[PDB]
Order: sequence, then C-alpha cells, then structure tokens
Amino acid sequence: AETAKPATDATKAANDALLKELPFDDKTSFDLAHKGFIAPLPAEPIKGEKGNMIWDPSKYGFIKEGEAAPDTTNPSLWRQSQLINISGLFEVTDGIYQVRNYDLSNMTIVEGKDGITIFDPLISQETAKAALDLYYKHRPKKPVVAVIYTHSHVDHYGGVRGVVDEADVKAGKVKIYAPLGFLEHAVAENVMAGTAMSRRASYMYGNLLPPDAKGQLGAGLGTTTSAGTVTLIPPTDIIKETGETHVIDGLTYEFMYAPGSEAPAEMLYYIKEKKALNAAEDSTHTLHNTYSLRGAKIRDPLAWSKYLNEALKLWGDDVQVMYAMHHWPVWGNKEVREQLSLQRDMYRYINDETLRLANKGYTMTEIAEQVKLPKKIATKFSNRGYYGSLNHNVKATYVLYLGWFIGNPATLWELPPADKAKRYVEMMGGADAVLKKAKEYYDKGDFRWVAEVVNHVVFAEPNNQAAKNMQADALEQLGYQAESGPWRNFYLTGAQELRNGVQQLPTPDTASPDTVKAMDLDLFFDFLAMRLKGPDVADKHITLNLDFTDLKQKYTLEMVNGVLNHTEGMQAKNADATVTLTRETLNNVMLKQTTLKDAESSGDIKIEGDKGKLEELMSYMDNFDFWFNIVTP
Amino acid sequence: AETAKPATDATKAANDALLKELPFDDKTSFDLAHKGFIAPLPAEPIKGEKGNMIWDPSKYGFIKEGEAAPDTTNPSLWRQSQLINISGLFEVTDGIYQVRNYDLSNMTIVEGKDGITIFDPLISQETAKAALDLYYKHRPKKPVVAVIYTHSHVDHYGGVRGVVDEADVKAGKVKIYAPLGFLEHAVAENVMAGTAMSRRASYMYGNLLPPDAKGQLGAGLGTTTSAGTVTLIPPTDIIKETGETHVIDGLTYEFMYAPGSEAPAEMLYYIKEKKALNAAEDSTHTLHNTYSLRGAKIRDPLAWSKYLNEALKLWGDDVQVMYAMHHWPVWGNKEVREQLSLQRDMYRYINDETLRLANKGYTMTEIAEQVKLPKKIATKFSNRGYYGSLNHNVKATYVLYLGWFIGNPATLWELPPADKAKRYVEMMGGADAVLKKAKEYYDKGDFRWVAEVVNHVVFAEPNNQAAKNMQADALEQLGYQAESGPWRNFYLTGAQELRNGVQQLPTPDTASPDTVKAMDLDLFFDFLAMRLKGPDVADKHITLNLDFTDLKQKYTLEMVNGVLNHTEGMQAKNADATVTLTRETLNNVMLKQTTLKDAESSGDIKIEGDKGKLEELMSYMDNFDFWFNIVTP
Ligand SMILES: [Mg+2]
Ligand SMILES: [Mg+2]
Ligand SMILES: [Zn+2]
Ligand SMILES: [Zn+2]
Repeated sequence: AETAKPATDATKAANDALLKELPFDDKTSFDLAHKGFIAPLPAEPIKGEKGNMIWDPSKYGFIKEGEAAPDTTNPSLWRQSQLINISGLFEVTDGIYQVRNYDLSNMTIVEGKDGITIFDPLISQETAKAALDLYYKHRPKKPVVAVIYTHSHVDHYGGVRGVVDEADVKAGKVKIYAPLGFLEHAVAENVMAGTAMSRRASYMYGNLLPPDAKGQLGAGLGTTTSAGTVTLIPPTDIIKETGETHVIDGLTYEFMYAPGSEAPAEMLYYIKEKKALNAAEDSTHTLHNTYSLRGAKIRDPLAWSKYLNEALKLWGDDVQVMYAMHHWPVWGNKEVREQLSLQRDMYRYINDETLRLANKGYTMTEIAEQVKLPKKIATKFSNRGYYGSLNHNVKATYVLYLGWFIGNPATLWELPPADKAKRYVEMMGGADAVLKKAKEYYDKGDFRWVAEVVNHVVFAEPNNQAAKNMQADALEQLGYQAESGPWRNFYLTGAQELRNGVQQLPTPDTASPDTVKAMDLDLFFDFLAMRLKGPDVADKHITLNLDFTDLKQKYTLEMVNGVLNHTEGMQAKNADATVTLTRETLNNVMLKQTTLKDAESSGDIKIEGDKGKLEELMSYMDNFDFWFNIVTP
Repeated sequence: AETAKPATDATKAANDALLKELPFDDKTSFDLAHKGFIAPLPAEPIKGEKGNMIWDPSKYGFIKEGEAAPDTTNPSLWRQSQLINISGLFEVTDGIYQVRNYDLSNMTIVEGKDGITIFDPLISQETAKAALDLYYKHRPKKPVVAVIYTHSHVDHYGGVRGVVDEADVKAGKVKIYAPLGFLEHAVAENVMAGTAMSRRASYMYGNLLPPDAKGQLGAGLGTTTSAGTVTLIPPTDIIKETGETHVIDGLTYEFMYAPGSEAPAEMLYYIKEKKALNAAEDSTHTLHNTYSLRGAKIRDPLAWSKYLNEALKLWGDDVQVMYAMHHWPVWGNKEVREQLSLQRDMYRYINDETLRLANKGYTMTEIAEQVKLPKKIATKFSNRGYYGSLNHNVKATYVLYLGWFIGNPATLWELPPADKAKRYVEMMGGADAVLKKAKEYYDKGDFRWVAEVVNHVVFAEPNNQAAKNMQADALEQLGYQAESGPWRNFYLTGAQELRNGVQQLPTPDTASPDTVKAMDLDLFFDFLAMRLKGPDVADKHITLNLDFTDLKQKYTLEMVNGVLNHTEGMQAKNADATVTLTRETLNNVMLKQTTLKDAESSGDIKIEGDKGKLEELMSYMDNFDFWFNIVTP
C-alpha cells in the first residue's frame, strides 16, 4: 500500500509564493494569542467513564511555535495551526476569562456581582467541567449564576451539565439565556441528514488522519472536537431582538439578535461596564464558512456582513476589547473597529461580486475562479481562509441565489458519476492511456485537472489500484497546498482511503439523551419518515393512532404510497391499531434503553387492534452504514 | 444555419414507452377543464401602443384537442398542452369564476355581499383588464372591493392596475391582502439577480422559439407569459398566521400561511360559506418546481407536503371544490381529498427518499437517477412533471440539505468549464475525434452523453460550427423527449442558439416604476452595492451622508475595499459630501426619467461638500447586457 509522497516542485512554488504575498514578518497574532495567559491546561488526557478518549491536549504537539513550516504544509495554515494550539486559561479583561483549546470552541467566564456567568460550555460535559475546574483553580470559587448559549451549534452548549446542575435551573437559581430559535435549531441539527453529515465530517475534521506534517494539522477554527458526553438544558430566557438589555449578575448586557449568520440562531452582546464585545462566531480570526463542506444549509453572506456593520453602529465608538467563542481577543478601539470593518467588507464582497458576475452571465465555478478579495482584506491573517475558503463560499453564494443548475442545458440531465466515467475513459483510449496522459499533467503541476480526470478511471474501475494511487497523489499535493484546514483534511483523507480502503469502524455516537428528549414529536416523526424504505412498501397501507397519555396529545401516522405522514390532533376512524404510551416510554425505545417488543410486553405500550402493525411499520425502517464510500463508487 | 431534425428512432421509442405507463384512455382532465364554461376569450390579440404583441390567443392554435401527438413531442406533454389551451371565462362554483389562459396564471373573481374580490390579477395590466371586462360582460357590474395576491411571483400581482385604481386603495375603498413577506420577496425577485433570472427565463418559457411541433408547446403550468405592462400596488393587509380569519365582502376566509413552498411568501385559503379551497400554486395539475430552472432559491418539499397535509386536516372533511391560480378545478369531496393526498405524498416522497439515499452515501445526480414516484402517484396526469421535473427537484433537495459539494474531494476545486473543456478534448484526441466518437453514441440514442461530451468541444472551440451543430442535434432530441415544458424549452432554445447564434431583441432598460417605488432603501442600496465594480475601486474611499427629507431618515453610504456599505440612522464626520433629497427624486434617477447632473442642477438634489463624489460613485456602477451566452462561453 502506497504512502504519503514528498511535496512536488509545483507544490513548493505555490506555497513559497504565499510568503511574498502575506506579511509573515508580522507576529501580532502571536502577541494577541499569548496576552493575558494565566495557566496551562492539565497535561493528562481526559478519558470517559468507559475508557474512551475525550480530549488529548498533546494531539498536535508536533506543531511548535518558532518551528518552520514543513514543505508539505501551506505556510499560512502552519502559522494558524501554531496559533490555535496556544492553550490554557486567559484573562481577556478585568473580570472576563476564557479557557482556550480545551475543545474546538472557547469557554468564557464573566465575573459579576455575586458569582460567575458561563458562555458556551464546549462540546462535552467532561471538557466543560475540566475548563471550569481550571478557572476555579486560579480565580475565586463563586457560584455559577447564569449560562449563555451564543448560538445553536453543539460546541456552544454541549458541555452545559459540566458547569451547572439542572436542579438549580428548575429552582430558578440559574437562568440560561439563548437567542430566539436556539432550541428548535440545536435539536434538529444533524437529525435528518445526520449520517451523510457525520461521515463527511470525518473527512472535514481529519479524524481519520495521523497528526503529522503529511497528515492533519487542525481545523483552522480550532484544533479538533472533543468526544465526550453531549448534554443540553433548554434555555429559560430567550433573546428576541437587537437592542434588548438585561442585567445579569450586576452587569449590563446589550444584545444583537443575529439569525441566519454562521448559525440559524445566533446573538452577539456587549457588556457596557467592561466595554467588551462578544462577537459570538460571526467575527473570528479566519474567513468562516458561508457553506460548510460537512454539508449544511447555505448561509447568507450579506446578512452576515450587515450584522457586523450593525455591531459597528451600536458599539464601534465605545468598544475597548472584542473576544469571540473561537480564537483569541482583539484589544483597542481602533483594532476592534478594523477587524469588524474588514470582515464586514469581506462578507459583503463575497455577496455582491458573486451577484454582479452572475448577472453578467458567469456560472458557479467561473465566478469562484474570478472573485479575489481586495489586498487590504486579503493580506491580514485574520481574514485568510483557514476554516472557510473563498472559493467554496463563492460557489455556495451562486447556489444561494440561483440554485444548482448553471443554465446550460448540456448540464441539465447528465449521467451519474459511474456512468459518465465509463464513457470518458472509453473516449480517452482506456484506463492505461488515461493514466499515462494524466501523468504529464501531474508533472506540470496541474493537480486540479489530474484529480478530476483520474477520478473517472476510479469510478469506472474501482479495483484499479494504479488509478487510485495516482488520484491519491494528486489529492495529496492539493492537500499540501491547502490553506483551509477542512480543505487539507478532505484532500488528505481522500488520498488515504484511496490508498488503503475505508477503515471499518464503529458508527460513532448518534443522539444524546438530552437531545432526543428535547426533540419535538413533529421532528421525531419526520425522522422516522426519512428512514422508511419507500420503494419496498409503496403498495402497502398502515394507519396508526397514537395517544400520548402524559402529554394528552394524539397523532395519526399514515404509511401510504411509500411515505409516512403524520398529523397532530387527529385520530383515524379506520386505524389498523391504536397505540397508547407516554412520551418517556417513546424516548426509552429510541434511546435503545428498552426494545419495542419489551415495551409492548410490559404494557408500557398498549395496543388496541392489530397487535402486529407497529412492529410491521418499524420493520420497514432503514439502517445506515456510517462508513459509506466517498472516493470510490 | 442548420434547422430542426426529425425524431430519431431512440426518441420515438422513449416517447412510445410512456404510452404503456400512463392511462391515455382516461379523459377526466378534459371533462374538468371544460366544466363550467361561460364564454370564450376575445379572438383579437392584445397589442401595445407600438403594436407590440402583449397576448396572442391563437399562439398555440396548432395544438388541437383530439389531435394525435406529433412524433417530435412527448405524448404526455402534448396532452397537457391541449389542456392548458382550454381558455375562457368559467364558473367554479356559485359566486366563484375564473378566466383561464389569458395569461400564464388564472384570474379569479369572487362575488360577495356588495362587490367582487379579485385574486391574482395576471402578469400584465392589459390582460387583467381584458379578463375583468370579459367577466363583466357575463356577470353583474359590481365594484371591486378587494384584491388578494396569493403569493410573491409576478403572475399573481402584475396586472393589478388593470383591475383597480390605486386612488381607491388610498381612499380605503379597496383593500389588498397578501401573505407576510410578500412585498419584500416580490421586489427582491425582480431586482437582485434580475439579469441572470430574466435571461434564463428566456430559455425557460420558450419565448425565443417558434410555436410548432419542433418548437415550443407551452410551459405545462400555462401557455406562456404575457408581454404587457407590469404593475404593483403594495398590499394594505397582511396575513401572518394559519389560524387567521377575515370576513371579506360578507364571506369568511380562513387562511393558511405557507412560506417556503411554491414561493417564499404564499398563502392558501378556504371560503367557509362556499366550501371552496384556493390551493394557490401549491396544488395544481402538475408536479411543480421545488427548484426553478429559471434560477431561484431552492424550496423545501417537506414544508410543502406538510402544508398540503394541514389543508387536509383543516378543511378535508368539509371541502366541496378546490381551485387554484393555474389550471382547472377539482369537484367533489372525495376527489379534492385525493388530489391533496397524492400531492402531499409526492412532495414528502421527494424529501424523504432524497434524504434516505443521501444517508446511504448516494450523491446528487445518483439520487436523482434512482428516485421514482410510486405507481399510485405517478399514473395520475395531475402529478406528472409538466412544469417541475422529478429529476431536477430531487437534485435540488440534495443541495437544500447538503449544499453543492458532493463530498468527493476530486470535485472540490475543479477547473471552470472552458478550461476543463480544452483538457478533455485534448485527451480524447482532438475535436474531430470527439465528434466522430460522439456520433456513435448519438446513433445508439445516448443523447445525455452526447450533450455532455460535445459541450466540451463547444467550450474549447466556440467557433467550431460542426461541434455546435452536433450539440444542437443532441439537445434537440432530448427536447423532443421532455415531459416538462421548461425542460423542452431549455433544450430547444439551446439548440436554436447553437445553430444560429444569440438573436438580440429589445428588453427593458430599468426595473418598472412600480417595482422601484416599492423597493425599500435597504434593498435600493444593496442593489447599488451589487452593481459596484469592486476590483476597479479597491483602493478608493467615498463616504456620503444622505438625508431623506420626505422620510425623516439619514443614511451613510461608504464605498471602501471594493464594497458599498450602508447604515441607517448615522452620519459620518468627515464625509466627502452630504446629499439631501427625497425618495421620489432618487427613484427618478434610477428609472432614468431624470439625470443625476440635472437633478443636482435643478436643486432637487442638494449637496454640501464635494458635489462630484456622488457622480463618481455612480460612474463605478456596472451595467448588464441581457443577452449573455449560455450554450457557448
Ligand atoms: Mg457511491
Ligand atoms: Mg460564459
Ligand atoms: Zn463554534
Ligand atoms: Zn404562478
């Protein structure tokens, strides 16, 4: 089995060119990333109760500040990887602390009148607990009086039970603040397309790669994701509009409601006494994703720009420090305004130039080839595509406005990848001839082309290892050149799977107990409907009446024409069966705590009518192999 | 120039195979389309002042009921084309009338206590006026007391000035009802990606083609769009929620708010006293567009399915007739329930099967190749893809959840069309070799392949007329096979432009006066920003303070880093200029009814400071040529 190759001369030249374009002599990022350092993270890796690795703080130890970029790494991404590994407890300003790099995200702690308020308690309960214990090792041991979730992604709420006990939330001693839409979007994320998204995420975050100079370097936005217990306590206080002001633990918070920017539900806020702005995840030290390669709904760069502009309008004159839920802070009114201004301009440029070029008749990939950020934006390291990339953001923006079809009817009804591949290979003279021609292009450094054309040989002949080896070599050079962590990881993971095959592993975790319980029945029934093997059951008809005795809510589920419909507040006259149960019992079955059959046996699920129909319906539900092929058919 | 070819044997076989799958002996569609006929449309074509054609009622006269489908037409689309040409004034039920095929859409008239209420007054004021005149020739001359726009597309409001005088709306004599988000979306649709959308629409609606058996047949949803004066009066009353009920002219309307279905702003409603359901454009006698090839944001088929399911829940037991804003009604409670139920199932099937296959690892085009509607749905003519197609809807649904990128990094950074074209052609032995090889595939009927591969020769060598001729022949055979009107039109227009070149004809110089007047300043300034030639002005900086005296509002415009930002409620300190004006004055400059220089000279635009900086900003704005290339670079 083939292994990683050296960087080609073409790769070295491409990376070296970046040294002239970017000001690597400027070390400002490092000063800011080290500023306010209090204490390092514990060296001991965090392990779960079951012995699983949750967080290894030395994972990317090979990446050291002061060490030159290996020639198999983009030097800008190497610089960023050094920066994101600067870890520990930091002071941002008087009374505001952050723990950085104990997870993908930062945890923030604000000292108020009587206690502390926690922002965005990481992905895992275990990392959040460790981050809070670190804070308490150095700062006074005062109670948590409030938690804020800045937005609806898992790395900003997942560890909540590690910092607060829900008994205190219920008793009114601790309030949890979140933007309008938080709960619905947090819970629904990774449900409907969860297997596709998580398998794609295994490429994105480089989880399958070795951490080394020819492997993964980190995700640009943070190093990687923890792998512990995801928890969720529903918020008690909802922020619904910008201008909203609340006193929390004696400090005055003014909010900006920012839906549809980086996340569906998101908010930024200013603490007036500290002249300190929380930019959430809308301004960090990278160009971010207006579209994530993991696979997600495409975001609106214009809305994002306008939120940054509104932040300037509201706080620009007064702000003294800006911090965010990833990366390090920026200090000084002038400096804060510059970051906000350049990033505002950057997201607007993506929007407006994509639209202008589309109105001129350019199509998706042509527009992405042309759009280049102005020098004043592009020469700041904070605006480089370490997580997002300009190219895939621009493509996504064309799709946001005009969809997938580029208008040329030659592209309306193309054959699928494996089918077109066979025809391409045939017309180019066969697999051997394609590889020989592709080699010439490779030696000229045209790896973008080699990766496209050799992909046809692979999809036509997936057992051709010579083809897979060459495709891997091409992807790998592109990986070596990639400034985006996610780009590098997609390329290098593709190369690895082509050389070695897909490694057979456990499906990872699926849905946390808290997440499942917070899921409304509408979402649950849509998820079951997604799993239905429609073509297998198109001629069949099952109607079930469900009665949830605790909720006093009734539903009709109707499997008909190969789909599963649901309706709240109805009961069918002619149902095959009536199913009576509590919501708790349903959660128990979905969390695989009891089987459907045992729930029926025990009487927790009572059935009137055809006793077999619920089991029958469930027997038509698909199951997904997590490790589906990506770089081969 | 080459011209249209006969149908090949492969095309005849593909079309003939459809006769075995669909019940062509069922004439229900025709019975329903003829039911309630009162009077025909006037035979004389509607012409504008310059004798421009606005509406020719004989345009598709060659398509006659009872006449066999020509072998260059899909027999299912031929059937639908006969149906949509059934024209005139019709009674739906007591007090509800429609005028059908005086435009792409229907106009509906409902008789109430004291007057009439008009729904969806067509595209052009001239067709809407003629439609109302026809009604008034056969029913009592009673005043219009209300207008309803069911959704935010131009064929459902554009002729409004033909049915009501805006003076009567201002007087409070006529109310105009619309769904929440109507005005924002209607104006944005006309404006932001307007050149791209309008040029793509020239393909979609077959406007450039001759109406004959080898040319355009109609759009499936309706014949074609009128070409008269597009107008807009902003609504007075906004429907925000599904519970919502209003008594309009002595009749009770119960509304369903249906955002993100066929349009971003859409509503359905039931008139209680008449047991009559208006399905807007969410249930018609075609599979519709969850994504429009014209270019638009992708829609949510799950939401669409759920709206149809909710209509069943709310009105299913009571409803006696359902009508819509395109096509003909369905009568009878059983029959209405069946159409709603089958279409509900169809849109859910598209959503759920796409997700399930994506979760199994299938990618966009692979999924679209596999998904096939179940027999009970697919064998009803009302569910065939005459406007939408299952294939492009399924592709869009993948993109809705997962975006443009299919996960395989070989496709992450492809070369643009012209650049990859050159390389494909080189590796296939040159243009002549490709054309000779492609002919073999063509003769085997593999037109989907020929259209993809010969497209490379065209993009590599745009002046190669032999290549363009072969590409045209392949597209044309696909056009002859298409069941979707928009598909047929895209294919046949592409063929025509390849054979003949792009034929330029007069198009509008600006947006309509009513469109511009309805635009809010946020949109106005975003549209200017889109036009900014960023790369040309990246190093320049212009700041303008605006004061709108009629509004009592101030703005700052800032051109910086190649973008144009705007901020409401701010004035910058050392601005280049302060500009004082009214919205009317600003609109006239955009509409080219006045000149900026003259508006300044006359005193309508008062400027302090650098009086030429506004002129300078305008000089940097791009202009768009409508007739951009689609089938050649
Ligand atoms: Mg596959
Ligand atoms: Mg072009
Ligand atoms: Zn995050
Ligand atoms: Zn319409």
